[PDB]
Amino acid sequence: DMTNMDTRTRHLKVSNCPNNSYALANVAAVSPNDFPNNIYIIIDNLFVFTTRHSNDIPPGTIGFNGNQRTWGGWSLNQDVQAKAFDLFK
Amino acid sequence: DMTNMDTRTRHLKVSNCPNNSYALANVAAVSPNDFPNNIYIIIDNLFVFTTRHSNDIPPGTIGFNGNQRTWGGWSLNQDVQAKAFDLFKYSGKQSYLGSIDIDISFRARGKAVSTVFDQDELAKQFVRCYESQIFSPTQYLIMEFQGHFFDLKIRNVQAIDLGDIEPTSAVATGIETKGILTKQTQINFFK
Amino acid sequence: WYAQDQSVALSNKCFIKCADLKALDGQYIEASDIYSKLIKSSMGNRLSQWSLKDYFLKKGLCQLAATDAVAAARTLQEGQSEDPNFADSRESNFLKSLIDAVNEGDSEQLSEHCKEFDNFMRLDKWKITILNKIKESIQQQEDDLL
Repeated sequence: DMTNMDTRTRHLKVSNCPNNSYALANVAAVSPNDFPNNIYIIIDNLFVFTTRHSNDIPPGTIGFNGNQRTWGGWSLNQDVQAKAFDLFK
Repeated sequence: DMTNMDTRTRHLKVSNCPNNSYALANVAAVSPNDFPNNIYIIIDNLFVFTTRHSNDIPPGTIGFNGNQRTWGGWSLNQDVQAKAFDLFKYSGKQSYLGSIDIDISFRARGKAVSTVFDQDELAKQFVRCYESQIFSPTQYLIMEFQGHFFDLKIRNVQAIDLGDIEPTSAVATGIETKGILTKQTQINFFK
Repeated sequence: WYAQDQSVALSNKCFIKCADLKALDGQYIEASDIYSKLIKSSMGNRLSQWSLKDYFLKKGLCQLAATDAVAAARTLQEGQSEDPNFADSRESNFLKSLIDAVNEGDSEQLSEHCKEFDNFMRLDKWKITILNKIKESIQQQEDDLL
């Protein structure tokens, strides 16, 4: 249910993926304080990913794998903008 | 701030780097007891590095990554003499970098790509990762860009003072020339 | 105890067994140290030449299993300069090739060198394990590359 969610923009650091399983799932691992669970979030208004709660990632940081960085051309510790996404609208 | 600090020589044994972050910081990982943080230290009166505190390195040992050790020609578990390095007193006036040439190579030859990279982005990220550090020619370092690991070898360094509108110092290739990285340094990237 | 009795050869055999098991057990540094002891004890003896020729190699291999490529190069240089037989031996060339391959991080080149070495001098299970851990260490470095 995507009807209600905080859409405020957040600046998050790109860091190494926590482990191979998270990279395989291809889901943006975020802390519970960052965003709700199982919602679509857009990044840079171009890159959309599904959020999953992860206690290993501190609030204010976003995890990515190598392929996502290749798609976005991002380096480690780079700052990116994240917002809530609504494809249906 | 080198106005007040000891310059005694310390014998430290070279060990493995604790983690990739320190290696990517271009810093010598030393214990907090060994040396304060963010201060220049010269080893063998040749190799200058910035100290960074690390809890995985016991006192009496100095941590280096692979490229820095290769540049230093050091073996694991080998003693090296480190001293406090005062660039201001050493070079006197030529304490800044007027031009710096860096040869960039793929750390993984099999991961080469044909895309055209812009050297300005490389300069920006290199400065971001290694701002305010003493650099000398022929220095090997590791830098990660767009998920790709690159080996960077400084080709030549030109040392100038703060105030020379016209660069009068010849582009020097020797290790003797040293300068602190600044946003105004003219950075060139070669293959 | 054999060393305490001045029985060089029995102590050397026991140390070979100990170093072999230690390297197979994950203790590469200790195995290399025992190989250095074997090298020092066997130096100057005409009967143990080949043993030395292998010793150096094995030691280097252990130092390369510990990711200490510089130490392997030091061992190779020491062996080349100290023992003329080892300098021209195929083992010395193989160790140099392995050191170069680890330096360039070319696992396939290491495999090719291993096959070339096997083609003329058959490898044993000890070497198989050491080089397998070395190749897996290159793969781990590739994991660290990401």
